[PDB]
Amino acid sequence: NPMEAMYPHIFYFHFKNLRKAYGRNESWLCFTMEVVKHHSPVSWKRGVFRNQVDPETHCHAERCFLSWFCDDILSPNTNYEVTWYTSWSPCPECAGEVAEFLARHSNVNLTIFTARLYYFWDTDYQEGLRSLSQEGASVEIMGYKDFKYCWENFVYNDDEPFKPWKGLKYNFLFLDSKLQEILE
Amino acid sequence: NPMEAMYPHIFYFHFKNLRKAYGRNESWLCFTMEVVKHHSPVSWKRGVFRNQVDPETHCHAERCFLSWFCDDILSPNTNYEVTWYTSWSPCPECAGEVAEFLARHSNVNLTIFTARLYYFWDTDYQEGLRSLSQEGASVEIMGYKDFKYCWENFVYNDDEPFKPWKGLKYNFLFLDSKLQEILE
Amino acid sequence: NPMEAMYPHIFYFHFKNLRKAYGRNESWLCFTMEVVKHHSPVSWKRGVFRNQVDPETHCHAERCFLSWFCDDILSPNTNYEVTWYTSWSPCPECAGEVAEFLARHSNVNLTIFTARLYYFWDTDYQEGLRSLSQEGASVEIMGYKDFKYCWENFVYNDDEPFKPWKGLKYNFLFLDSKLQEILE
Amino acid sequence: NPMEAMYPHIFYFHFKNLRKAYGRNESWLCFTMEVVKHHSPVSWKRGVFRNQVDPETHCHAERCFLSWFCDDILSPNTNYEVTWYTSWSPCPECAGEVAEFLARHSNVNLTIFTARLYYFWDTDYQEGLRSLSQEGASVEIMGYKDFKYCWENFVYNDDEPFKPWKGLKYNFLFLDSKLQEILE
Amino acid sequence: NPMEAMYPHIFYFHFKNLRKAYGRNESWLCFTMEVVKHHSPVSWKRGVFRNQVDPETHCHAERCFLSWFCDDILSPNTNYEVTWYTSWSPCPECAGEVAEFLARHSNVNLTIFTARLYYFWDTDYQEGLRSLSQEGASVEIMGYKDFKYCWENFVYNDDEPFKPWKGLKYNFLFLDSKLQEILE
Amino acid sequence: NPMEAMYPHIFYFHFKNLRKAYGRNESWLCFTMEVVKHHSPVSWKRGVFRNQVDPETHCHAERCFLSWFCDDILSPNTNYEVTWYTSWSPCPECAGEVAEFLARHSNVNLTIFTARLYYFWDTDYQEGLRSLSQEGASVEIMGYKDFKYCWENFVYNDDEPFKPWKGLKYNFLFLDSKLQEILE
Amino acid sequence: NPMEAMYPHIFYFHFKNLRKAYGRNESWLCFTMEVVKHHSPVSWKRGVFRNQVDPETHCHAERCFLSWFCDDILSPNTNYEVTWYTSWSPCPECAGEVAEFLARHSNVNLTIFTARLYYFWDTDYQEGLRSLSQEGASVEIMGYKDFKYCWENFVYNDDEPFKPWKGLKYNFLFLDSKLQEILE
Amino acid sequence: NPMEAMYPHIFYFHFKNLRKAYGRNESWLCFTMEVVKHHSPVSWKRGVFRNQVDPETHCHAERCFLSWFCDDILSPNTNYEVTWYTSWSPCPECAGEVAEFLARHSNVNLTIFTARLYYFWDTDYQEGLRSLSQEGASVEIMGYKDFKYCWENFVYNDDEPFKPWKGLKYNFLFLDSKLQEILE
DNA sequence: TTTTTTTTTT
DNA sequence: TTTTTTTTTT
Ligand SMILES: [Zn+2]
Ligand SMILES: [Zn+2]
Ligand SMILES: [Zn+2]
Ligand SMILES: [Zn+2]
Repeated sequence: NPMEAMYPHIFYFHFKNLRKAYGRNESWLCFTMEVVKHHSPVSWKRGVFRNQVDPETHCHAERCFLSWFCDDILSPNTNYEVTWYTSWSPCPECAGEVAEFLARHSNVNLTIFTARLYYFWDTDYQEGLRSLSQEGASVEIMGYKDFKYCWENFVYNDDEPFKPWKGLKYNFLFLDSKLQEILE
Repeated sequence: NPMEAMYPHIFYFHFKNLRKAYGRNESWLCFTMEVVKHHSPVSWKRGVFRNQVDPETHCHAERCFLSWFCDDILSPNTNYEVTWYTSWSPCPECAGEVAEFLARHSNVNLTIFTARLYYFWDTDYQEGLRSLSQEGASVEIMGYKDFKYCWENFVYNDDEPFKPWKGLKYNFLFLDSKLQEILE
Repeated sequence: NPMEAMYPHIFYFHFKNLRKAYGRNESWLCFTMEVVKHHSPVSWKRGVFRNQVDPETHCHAERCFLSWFCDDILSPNTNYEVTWYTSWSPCPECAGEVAEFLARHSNVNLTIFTARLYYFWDTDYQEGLRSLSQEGASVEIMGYKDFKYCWENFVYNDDEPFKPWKGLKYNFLFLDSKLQEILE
Repeated sequence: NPMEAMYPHIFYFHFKNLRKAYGRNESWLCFTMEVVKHHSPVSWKRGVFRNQVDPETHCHAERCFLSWFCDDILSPNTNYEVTWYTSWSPCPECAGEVAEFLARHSNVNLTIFTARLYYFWDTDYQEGLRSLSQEGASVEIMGYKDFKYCWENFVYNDDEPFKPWKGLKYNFLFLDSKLQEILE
Repeated sequence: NPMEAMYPHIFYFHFKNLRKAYGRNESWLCFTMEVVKHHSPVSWKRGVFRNQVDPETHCHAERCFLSWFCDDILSPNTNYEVTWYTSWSPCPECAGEVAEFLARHSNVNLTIFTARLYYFWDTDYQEGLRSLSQEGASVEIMGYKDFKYCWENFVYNDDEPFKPWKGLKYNFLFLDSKLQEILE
Repeated sequence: NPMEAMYPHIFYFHFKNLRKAYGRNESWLCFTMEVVKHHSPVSWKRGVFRNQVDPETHCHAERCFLSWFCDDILSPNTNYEVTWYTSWSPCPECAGEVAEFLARHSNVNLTIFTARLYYFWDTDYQEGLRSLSQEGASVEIMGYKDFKYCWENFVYNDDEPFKPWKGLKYNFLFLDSKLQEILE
Repeated sequence: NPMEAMYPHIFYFHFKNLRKAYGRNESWLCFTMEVVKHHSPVSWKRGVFRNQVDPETHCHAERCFLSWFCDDILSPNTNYEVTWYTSWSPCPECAGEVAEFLARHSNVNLTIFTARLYYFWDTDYQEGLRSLSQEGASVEIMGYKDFKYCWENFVYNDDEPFKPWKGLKYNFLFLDSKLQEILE
Repeated sequence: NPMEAMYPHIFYFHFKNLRKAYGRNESWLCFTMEVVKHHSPVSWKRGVFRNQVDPETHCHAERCFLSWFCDDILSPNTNYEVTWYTSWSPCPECAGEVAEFLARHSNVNLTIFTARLYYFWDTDYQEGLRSLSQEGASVEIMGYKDFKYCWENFVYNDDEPFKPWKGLKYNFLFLDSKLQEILE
């Protein structure tokens, strides 16, 4: 960890936007970096993060990524532009913590695509999610478009084409509508 | 270790006999024993073995079966009918590590059925994979008939039809001829 | 430098206004001048500029045009009508490096038409790209009409129809709105 | 150099198997590495090599790759399995030189796919090509299958699907037949 | 006649608002009544009507509803809230046959929602379909909202989600404008 | 009747080769004629036949078609070449009766494709089916190929592409194998 | 004649919307009828008409169809709804003559799709084309959509998919724009 | 009649050896003669024959060649090497009409190569097509090699490569076996 | 995939 | 793409 590829099921079992469908007690994060040292080349970085369960360093993926990014990368005076493809979305208290990283780290920009939502009625979630988009970080909901790109590059697809499910395009509409309301 | 079966999704993945199958950082060993103490009912011994990548004993799944069958089982003066179903062909130091085993334990007869072959161009694999079928064992490629077997006895198929995958017979044949070239 | 035109294949590539357009490690600047010494025929000045990544002068294509137009051309007391067609939006230190130029050389009027925008989230780009159209210049996104122009005057099209590409108008619009957001 | 992606035309202008069609005075090589340190992880390496023209270090791609592989990589006691997708095939005297690298470097295995052939009547070519397959290195001719995989991974495709030409499947047949005769 | 509901498969078929929809040799009429005798509980009356093509009474589904509502129901001095859901727009001799009905039975208020329009170019349809909404009725095209209604109250949906079909809203809109052109 | 098109479900509910899957108490026949009057043009004829249930003229489709073909068509001295796409195959005693029509009617040739089989152990069926192929009439089993052509031309498809099911390609294999044995 | 299918080339040589591209001295018409006898079934009729060159009965397809429709069909009191897919459009004096047929024949409605235009500057053409749409007959320009349906049903396609050309989608735009101006 | 060659588009159409090839209401006969008067230079005679469907002589292309070769050519006491290339297999009354010809004109040797077979189930075709190759002629199916020949000698290919079509060899083989079954 | 394309249709 | 599928057809 961080591993660079989800096994075909790990993707389906944890990336299906099935709201009231109980079956996800963890969260996965897929990303793509973008290093830009003012007057120097531009390199890429991609991978996958899972929630930890060992003695220490719990982190719900979102956090686990911030750790990896701080003491490992985070180059002085250089810019960054990361993209996320989270599954069990920034948790009620995570979304807020992430929005405060982009705070004391202006050299980094972020774009977040998510499959589900830790409920759209929870206060903490409305807080951290609204405050996240206030710090300049576009938060959208994975549609058929995003699930394809996410399956083709972060899954040991064995060269198999993405196969959509019943409800995808719907739950997108419903998840997007209920987000565009909280993200007003 | 020794667990009794593999979940459905786990099987179809680590057992797909592909050439480009990238993502299998572990080999799986399945088996059916057949104990004949001569003066009792013919008993058996099923099971499955995931490999190892932890602190103690970094056994390549094949190495862990010998340790389990050496002291827990193996009754002096009793013929054994062992049948494997390895996903990842026997590794270099393992192909010989088993040939030396089969050598001393004459009462043990073996016949292996692999799904994929580990770098068939290499010598060290051909050395072991050769002297191995030269002992009394028999190395063979899993065809449709064999895979079917596993989906019935070594997986929690939940009473479900096999359903192969494009290029099973094709990959099978090519793998067989590439083996029969070496195995001589 | 200053070459007169781009080969067909070279144009369609470095000029495709895409969002994910990865592979453009150089910016291209096209232009049409219009010299009016007031008491003579209205002359012009065409051309194209590839950037630099060699030993001497690491000018970002935009920096090399100022050096070429500073001493070789530019006749004191003569209005200039400059029109660019940059593939890669003006870089941070260049957006301002040109605003300070346009400042002193009042007789020089400019209007830029970019194909793609260089990290619009960043501040340093918005600083320059703002004070630039605040000088007397005008930054704008290349639409279908503009691209067409180039394929006629800055490329060895060999007498051939334009033929856009999927997502030209779409990418165009989104890029325009993202610019009009900053440009204020 | 070695760069990691060919611009769309560089691919078409140099990878089209148009025998008597004069228009290729250079050669390109696309590859994929495969590091295997006995009991350690397995990393990948991909890129592109072009013929040099600078003062020294000429090399026709084939050679340029051997240089890069020697003093840079080539890890002691570790194995390697490279694959090539050459354009202007191993030159009359290169094919032979490559076959002699695989000689004093048994830890490395090779597979070569090519678009055209430096003529199939040239002695030196029959020598080096026959001697190349003698050192254990399968040399085949790119078909529609190979050109697709080669275009989708080594070309700034801008996410565009491979588009085949008139003669591809034919010249394959003719190039493969005239190779299976020399590679008897 | 009057049956209470349509099987799932039957609905999606005879109700697909298509332009080329060929194969509907029968019209279906669905309805919800709302009886208000003023001095009693507000009751209702559901139902569905298949047309006719048998020996006696060749009523076009619409003609059969009037016969059923004329003597079996219709209590003098009681307001009626009728709502139809015809698949096939009211036929020529039917559009007027209903306008003359609505005329005399003033206590009857109606509002129709059709799925498809029967040859809108013809006059005889426009004559009826005009004087019909000029009586107190109201002819309208079934949009997504209305179709949904039916899949809930007039079909044995077996507790299942609606799931429209490509070109529902598209065909809907075009049909609406083609109606609003006539209906004037 | 004979109608010229099956409603989408009538096709699925009656053309699915689900052996022990009880749910087909009737039979449907889809066909294509071919008139050839020695030295005259060549016209076509297509349609669909369902089993009758009225007072008289029962016939299980197979028969209903022979009736229609006798007193209606069957032109003297002219040839015919019909093709069938039957669902609930020639019944134990029908297959035989059909084989005896081709007897006293040599001017007619036949080709039969079927979805299921009225069991392959029934004597009468082995009789009539073996005797049917003896009279020159190729009897095969609908595969994915046949179901597509059969769905695209004999079903009010509303311009929708054929959508295959779970078991199709399998039951074909099993039905074809068990037929090639009886049709020895 | 009227034949019911164009040979693959006859379609390409005469249905390509290549304005100034000289190579069409004749005209072809593809159609689909629609009989509707008030309270009777609804039958279809399709075919192809070519310009005559024999001694008499010249007619430029458009006319040849009116002849066939008059003394042959044209049933009293019954309605009709025809559709055209003309190639060398209603000639300057034909378009007008067609518009006057729809005059003394109100029971017939028409929809015309065309590939090219007998020039959009010719008076007679502006007359007959404007007067044609005045008599209630929608005249549009074949796009990719129309050419597909037209190729799949009126051409001996040998089961081959429609293959579009260079300029189709463009000339449509240009032909549609220059028509929406005259059809104001 | 006798014309020297077929236009490109005409060939590929009437010569496509398909099973469902519907649309060929005419047969084409190609041929190469080889006159040997024994005491002169070996001359030849090329040509092509379209069938007939006009007032006088309704010859089926094959019947018209006999009339042309009976009086215009055919010099008593001179061996003839005739080779046909019929698109449509010899018709019933023609297969025998030629067998009776070959019978009397012994000095005439023939060998036919057909593209498609006319209703091979029929008897009258087998009668002729049998006694025909029993005379000294030889009926055979056009494979890839033969078709190629025609595209070189009987068509205005305008110096262009053959380019077969999907299912040429496949249809070829099946047609050959179906012929070899009869031809016995 | 629960309702509609983004410039010149290999 | 110059002639033919490799196990259970979202
Ligand atoms: Zn720089
Ligand atoms: Zn190890
Ligand atoms: Zn005739
Ligand atoms: Zn009626």
